[PDB]
Amino acid sequence: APEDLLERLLGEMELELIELRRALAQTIATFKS
Amino acid sequence: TERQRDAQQLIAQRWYEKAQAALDRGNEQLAREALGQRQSYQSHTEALGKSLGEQR
Amino acid sequence: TERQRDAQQLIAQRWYEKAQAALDRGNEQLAREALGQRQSYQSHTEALGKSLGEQR
Amino acid sequence: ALVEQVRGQLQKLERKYLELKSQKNLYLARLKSAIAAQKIEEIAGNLDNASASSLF
Amino acid sequence: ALVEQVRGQLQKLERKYLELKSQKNLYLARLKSAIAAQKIEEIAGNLDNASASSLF
Amino acid sequence: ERIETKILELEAERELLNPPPSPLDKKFEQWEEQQAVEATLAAMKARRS
Repeated sequence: APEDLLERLLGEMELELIELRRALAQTIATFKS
Repeated sequence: TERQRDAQQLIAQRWYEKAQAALDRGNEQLAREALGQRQSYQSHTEALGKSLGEQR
Repeated sequence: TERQRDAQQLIAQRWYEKAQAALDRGNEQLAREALGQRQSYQSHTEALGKSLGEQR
Repeated sequence: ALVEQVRGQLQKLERKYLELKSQKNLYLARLKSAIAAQKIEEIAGNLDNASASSLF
Repeated sequence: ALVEQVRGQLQKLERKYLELKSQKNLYLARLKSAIAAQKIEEIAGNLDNASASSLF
Repeated sequence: ERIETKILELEAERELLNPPPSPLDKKFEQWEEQQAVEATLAAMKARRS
């Protein structure tokens, strides 16, 4: 069912896209430190 | 929403009275802080005024 | 999709007001950054405008 | 001499330890960004005539 | 000498204890503010086209 | 020391979430404020001088 994959794939894109946001937090923190 | 607009307008109106008397005697220096303070209220008035038209 | 077009148009319109006042008094230098900024929004408008016709 | 000589090693070594730790997080952060933020593009730009995820 | 030497340690140490305690509450207060007052923004500015809580 | 790292993280963990005004729109916001506070002010300066 390819149509369901669209939900699955775009879910993964959001699962790790936010994690990138978390990673950015560490980098900016070191700049302040 | 309408009740808030006039209230904020009155606060500016009250400061407008002091602003009206701020320059009285030529005390322009004091009016600078009063007028500079009022704009913090005028922006809210316009924001609510525009939003009021949308709800109509 | 239509809701996004006007919103981006309004942002350009808002910058258009500042752009309209950007050159007011002859401050052409400042308008350069404002106008240069708006084009980043106009391109989206045309892209959505063209796409809107396709969906019709 | 021994107590003076040995202390110098501890002081110099102690400074270096924290110096390495600072770079440890920095390289780790870059690795996380370039590995996590990278993976999305292999999900979006999949093998296709226009790299449109290959499903469209 | 011992009674004089030992007393100096107690006097100096006693002063330091309360000094640390003062900073303890201060850092705790900042932690509470930056952790409690912080959490609201993740409730208001949720992931959305305009960060309007994502529900509007 | 470790506590300060946590505070630094949180204060910076969300500044991106609510980005501050850019130096341009801040310059405009300030210039518009400067203008407003010196142009509406100028309007009030000449309106009821």
